[PDB]
Amino acid sequence: HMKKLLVANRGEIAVRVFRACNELGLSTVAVYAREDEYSVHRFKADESYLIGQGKKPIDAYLDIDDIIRVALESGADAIHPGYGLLSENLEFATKVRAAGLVFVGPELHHLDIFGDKIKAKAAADEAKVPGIPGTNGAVDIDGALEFAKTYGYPVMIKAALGGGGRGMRVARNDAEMHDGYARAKSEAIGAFGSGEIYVEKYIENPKHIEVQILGDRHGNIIHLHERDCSVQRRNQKVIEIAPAVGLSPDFRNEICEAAVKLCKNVGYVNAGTVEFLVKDDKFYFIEVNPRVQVEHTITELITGVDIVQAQILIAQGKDLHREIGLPAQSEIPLLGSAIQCRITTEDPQNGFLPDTGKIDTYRSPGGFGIRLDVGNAYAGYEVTPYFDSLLVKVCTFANEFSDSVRKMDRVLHEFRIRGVKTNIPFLINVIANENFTSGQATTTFIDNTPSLFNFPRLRDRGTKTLHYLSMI
Amino acid sequence: KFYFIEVNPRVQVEHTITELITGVDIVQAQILIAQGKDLHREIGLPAQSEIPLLGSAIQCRITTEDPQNGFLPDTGKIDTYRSPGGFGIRLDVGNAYAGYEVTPYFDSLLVKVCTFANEFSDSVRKMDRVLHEFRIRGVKTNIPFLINVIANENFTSGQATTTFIDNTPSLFNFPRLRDRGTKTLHYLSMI
Amino acid sequence: TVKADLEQKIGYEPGDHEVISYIMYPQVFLDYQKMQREFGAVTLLDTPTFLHGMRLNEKIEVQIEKGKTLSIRLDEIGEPDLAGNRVLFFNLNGQ
Amino acid sequence: TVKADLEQKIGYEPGDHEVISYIMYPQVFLDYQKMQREFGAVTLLDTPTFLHGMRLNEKIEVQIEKGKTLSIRLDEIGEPDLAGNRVLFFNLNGQ
Ligand SMILES: CC(=O)SCCNC(=O)CCNC(=O)[C@H](O)C(C)(C)COP(=O)(O)OP(=O)(O)OC[C@H]1O[C@@H](n2cnc3c(N)ncnc32)[C@H](O)[C@@H]1OP(=O)(O)O
Ligand SMILES: CC(=O)SCCNC(=O)CCNC(=O)[C@H](O)C(C)(C)COP(=O)(O)OP(=O)(O)OC[C@H]1O[C@@H](n2cnc3c(N)ncnc32)[C@H](O)[C@@H]1OP(=O)(O)O
Ligand SMILES: Nc1ncnc2c1ncn2[C@@H]1O[C@H](COP(=O)(O)OP(=O)(O)O)[C@@H](O)[C@H]1O
Ligand SMILES: [Mg+2]
Repeated sequence: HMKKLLVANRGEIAVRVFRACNELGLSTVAVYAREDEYSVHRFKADESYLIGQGKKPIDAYLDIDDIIRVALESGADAIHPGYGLLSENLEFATKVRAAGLVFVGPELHHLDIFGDKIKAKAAADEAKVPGIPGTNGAVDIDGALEFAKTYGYPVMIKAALGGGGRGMRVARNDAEMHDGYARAKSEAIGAFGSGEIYVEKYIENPKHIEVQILGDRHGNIIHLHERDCSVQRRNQKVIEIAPAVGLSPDFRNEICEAAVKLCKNVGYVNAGTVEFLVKDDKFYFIEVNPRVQVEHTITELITGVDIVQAQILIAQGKDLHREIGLPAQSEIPLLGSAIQCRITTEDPQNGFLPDTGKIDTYRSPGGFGIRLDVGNAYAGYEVTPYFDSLLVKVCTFANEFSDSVRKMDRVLHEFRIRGVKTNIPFLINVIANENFTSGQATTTFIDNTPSLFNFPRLRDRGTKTLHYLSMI
Repeated sequence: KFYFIEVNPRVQVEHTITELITGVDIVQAQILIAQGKDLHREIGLPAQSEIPLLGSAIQCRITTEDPQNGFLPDTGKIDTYRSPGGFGIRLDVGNAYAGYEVTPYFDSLLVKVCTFANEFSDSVRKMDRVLHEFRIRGVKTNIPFLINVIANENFTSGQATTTFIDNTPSLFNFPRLRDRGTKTLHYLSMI
Repeated sequence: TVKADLEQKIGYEPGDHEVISYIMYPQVFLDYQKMQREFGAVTLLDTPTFLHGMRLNEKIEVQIEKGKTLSIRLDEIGEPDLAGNRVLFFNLNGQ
Repeated sequence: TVKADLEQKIGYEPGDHEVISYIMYPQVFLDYQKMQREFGAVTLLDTPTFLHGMRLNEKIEVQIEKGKTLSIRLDEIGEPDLAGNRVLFFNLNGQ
């Protein structure tokens, strides 16, 4: 009944959904902006259409009416939002479902519940999963001071709508509480507008185990396995490892069972993840992303499952354990350990600012246990500042975590991207660290290790020789 | 009734599928054995009864043999190369980059791509997607022949024999491919 | 018989109109089919692009299908070699 | 003090010979280090390639290291654009 799918996204995720649809036998429709006319995902689909004419490309990709019109004109049946652009927008999903098109995502009430941190916190408190001690919701300066007076320091200011180190910052004492609350309210009314704000009890050196959740409308809800995104630089995920090798198996099972029981109580459908803050055998619910993750590839590698393909099959209305054919919860395999590094144009010698320019040299590493999800990183590609800084993400999987570390080191040394400055030496430094290899990395590991910023000089004797030859 | 034929005393071309289904790096184990180490104590391989079997893996070799020319190897420049990626895909490329001049001295192999999945049907679908995603222009490849072999019902069932190829004349019916990029570029350059 | 001859001469089974046009113009239809196999469907280009080709550092968009648009850009025209074959450096679909 | 100044000026720890060369020729050593960071070790090229550069369709082999031999071939020299930057189409290591 569904024979054509549209992807309202760009880059790596669009080609990932294109590959999943071509494996499933569906036709693919792509959307792109004028500044994204040279992107790889435009030419990887059967049909491509220009959206958001006359607008900036970021707002062009958020044009709900233009995407809806393209999906209706092209004859598409389903719409996959991917992640990061419209996969958590309630209005876009509501318009897609009201226009007669299938939305490859959770239902509208799921988006309403998990799109705000206050409502998600209330649902988790109803669900009897151990949350984190915080305030009752939108609190002012005096309400934030009452939390410090009753519970006790340290604390942390967090917005109820921000995401990715944007509306959250640390707080220690009374005056900087006022300064941070004022700056957070200013950033909320500036970037987003009409956003709430709370203050919660801070935890020293936690971990960031995430549990991937799959579920169809027939009532079957399954967790695939856990992850470990604890390697964070200023609350931004850098390296994600799955499964959490630094944790006990029974504790990981408890975390996964808590996540699947929360999703069963809510009644979750399609793909989604639950984040937990782990510190000394105490996990705390912090968020649910109603999305497919960028770091879902390591879960795909360790569980042997296709998350995007199962997502589209669930959106088709198929049964999880009968029509998709997925095994039962107790029979889900945990084979090996997988490590994902996301190579971006953030130059670590320039304060991790994104770099732009032409990519005059690209060479991807193959071999055993290597999986590549390349975005727009081919030779001759002109990097634009409008979009994300990601070039290519690469995942290495092996039976032993040390073998995965060695494979990732070989891949990072085999990668050759020239013309733009990348964070490959930073990834090499984090990989070579002894704290990462054991698996006991916390979210403060990057900011408390100045040894990761000592990058050795590279000769680069080919580019300079060619430059001298051209000059002469 | 199984019958012995011969023993190849080397690492073979198709060791990639064994690497994928067992999770054991064959070349690394070979080098470590040549170092004099132990299989189950220094290399760290598990016991024989505990060796995993992680689904089914399929490997085909993409060569410069043209199926419309009696599978004779083709030579020339490689105008386009676009290696597919994604979940469950492993590529062992040789010399197949863009602008590479194919010489008739060496082997016809360009790229050795493999697909692995829990089910054999999923591996077949992944390999079909990979074969349709591969773009090698300038030289003629056996990709349509591989697509025809993959799409056959005997291969997907898994009961293919040694005489399966020679008794299937329907595998040589290749559809016409209208490369509207290369022809348009050729006409534009000509004018 | 002429339908079978046309099918064995063009490599695929023709329709009624192709057979009729082969009857009316035998050599002209064969030349048209040969240039169709060589240069492709040149009917989709713009008229100045069809006639005068391409300019240096020029971008064109060719609609080959519904939803398919070729982004052709010419970057360099090479010098002719000893064999008389120039090399043109194109940018088809960004690559 | 001059060793620390040279270390912070060039970004790496210098030897005794580098320090004693910087003392006698302050500006000349800094210019040499700037050309070292820009063009690299140009002492490994042969003298005609060092002086006159490269020719059209000319293949050279540069041994930057024992076992490492670069294969450089110049294919085309592009026309200068409005900004004045020519584009040179090289074939380094076959690519
Ligand atoms: C196959 C694998 O597992 S890769 C693991 C890492 N080992 C290698 O890559 C072996 C090749 N070695 C190298 O490329 C360099 O020594 C590296 C790894 C230090 C790269 O760092 P760089 O300083 O930027 O490269 P370097 O200046 O030393 O060499 C210049 C170029 O010569 C090339 N080169 C490298 N080895 C050789 C060789 N034996 N012959 C000719 N060219 C070579 C490299 O590709 C290198 O990159 P480039 O062409 O894009 O410019
Ligand atoms: C992500 C995946 O899984 S891709 C799997 C393969 N399927 C697709 O790529 C869908 C798009 N279709 C195609 O690329 C091809 O037409 C195929 C696969 C049907 C094969 O047909 P071919 O005869 O070999 O090539 P064709 O001339 O018809 O394609 C037109 C050209 O425009 C490109 N193109 C393809 N789709 C689009 C598009 N939506 N917009 C612009 N250009 C496109 C093609 O890459 C091709 O250029 P190429 O010679 O470098 O390959
Ligand atoms: N109370 C806390 N104690 C310590 N670290 C925290 C706390 N709250 C958030 N963080 C850190 O800030 C990041 C914010 O994550 P989260 O709010 O769950 O998602 P998002 O960043 O998308 O809003 C987390 O990765 C976590 O490491
Ligand atoms: Mg989060």
